[PDB]
Amino acid sequence: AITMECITKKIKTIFQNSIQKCFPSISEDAIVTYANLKFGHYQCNNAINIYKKYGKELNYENAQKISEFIISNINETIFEEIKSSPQGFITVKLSKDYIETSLKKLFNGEKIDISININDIKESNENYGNVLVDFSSPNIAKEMHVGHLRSTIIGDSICRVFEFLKINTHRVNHVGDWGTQFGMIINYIKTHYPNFKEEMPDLSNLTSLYQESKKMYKENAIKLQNNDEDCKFVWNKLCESSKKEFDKLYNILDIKLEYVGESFYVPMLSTVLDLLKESKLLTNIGDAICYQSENFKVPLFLQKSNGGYGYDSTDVAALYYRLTQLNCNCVIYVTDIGQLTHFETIFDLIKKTNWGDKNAKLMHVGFGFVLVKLINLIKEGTERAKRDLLQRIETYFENVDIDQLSESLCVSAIKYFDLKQHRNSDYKFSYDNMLNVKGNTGIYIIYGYSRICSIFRKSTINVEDISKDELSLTSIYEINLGLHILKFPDIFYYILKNMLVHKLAEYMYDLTTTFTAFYENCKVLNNENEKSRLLLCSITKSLLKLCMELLGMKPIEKL
Repeated sequence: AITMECITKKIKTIFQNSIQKCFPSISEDAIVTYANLKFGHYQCNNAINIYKKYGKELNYENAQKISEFIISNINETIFEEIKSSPQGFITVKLSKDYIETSLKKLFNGEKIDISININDIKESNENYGNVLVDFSSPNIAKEMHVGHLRSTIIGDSICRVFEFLKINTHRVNHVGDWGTQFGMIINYIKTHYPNFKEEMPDLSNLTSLYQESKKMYKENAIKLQNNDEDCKFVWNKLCESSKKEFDKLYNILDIKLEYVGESFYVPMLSTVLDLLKESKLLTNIGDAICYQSENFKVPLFLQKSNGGYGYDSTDVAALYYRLTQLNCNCVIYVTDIGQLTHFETIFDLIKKTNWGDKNAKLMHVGFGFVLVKLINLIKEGTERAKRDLLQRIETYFENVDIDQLSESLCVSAIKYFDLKQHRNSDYKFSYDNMLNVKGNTGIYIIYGYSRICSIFRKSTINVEDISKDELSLTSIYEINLGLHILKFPDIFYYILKNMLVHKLAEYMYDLTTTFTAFYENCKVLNNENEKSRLLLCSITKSLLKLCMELLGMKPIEKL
């Protein structure tokens, strides 16, 4: 129940206090990064900026002297080493004892419990009481595409991150269930199936009938907007069918989220517009009522020339709802990078209202293009993974469902290969690249995990007979593994700030290689520190499992 310290913030504070002591009347926020591992663990560069700003003034000959003054005002036993540099940055190494003691905190009684209090990775002014993540966003009667998939994967990872941090997290799918098409389609369904109400036609081929309707050809749309019994009946049937189709995909991915479509906001739109009209933030462009930001050229269109609802009214209403009715403290929109401006323009409007928490953190999480049915794409992947797997086995598994295992491997692989990319970057969808057991792949990560479990299956010692105090980091590799493990909170600290989850994938990858370096170099020692090594293996396993799960992967123990 004792939670990991955030080391970057700890060290940042130590340097901040030394800087303040050195230069009492200075405004200089300490910044802490990682050092080159060959030379240190962490690093602070503020002496360089202090020298550039005030250097000639305070009669210092160079930046290094400033860094030496800063060092002279630091007194910490947790630093094994602290050193300046000719450029003037400062590097530190954590002591063996700090790392060992910190690692020993990871044991709740006798089992490993990795936990992180969000209070320790944020500023105390920052509130994460209620977080909402808006992601996936398919459209009824349209095929889900690879962009939807990416949004689904990213969004689910972010949610899992907040759920790990024990945050009240709203998983919200803003489905397009109130669009243009519903007229056309609804026409066809009764221009071709009169007995619609008593017996509905086949909805198994909705995406086809969709164009069909587009080809053949509007009273039905306005009649739907006026809550006619039959049109609503048909609409509801369409939405239900498409949602079943979407749900097959979602639970193949093991991702749950709540349908809250455009339709959901329709009965409050006039209220929202009324509010905006009373706020006097809107203007007239043509016969339309819009919001013109000072900071963005393209206005939000909120009311049309007809008097009908503008195509930007739904997004504004949804944020109104999330802020005032769900009391959201953070709202995250996971979408194509090209919608960025749009959402920034929305945030700019919402910040000018009195709606909900004025300090609400509004975030756009953009993603690039991936360069056709999702479920068959994944089943193709499954076939490939199974092929590679059986081919590997060729050189007990008769008691394993190879199909489920293959699908798990594929799904995990897809998720990792996507999340390891910078979200804002485009990338090449390739089964060859993503299923390569040798590459930087989800498959690789998985086999690393199963190897680490294999160690515990094959050892003659019960890991649960070992007390935490066996732990002794005697090699540079055990030190390095310990360090990397204790860096885990830094990942969350930065994710909360920029939502770049590839940093987590990276972290995870590094965990595996660091671990490997441990193994390869300690595998030839005698039994004297064996128990401590096993303990390190146990912690590493726990952490790898957790990392995998946070990214939506499923650890497999035996392979």
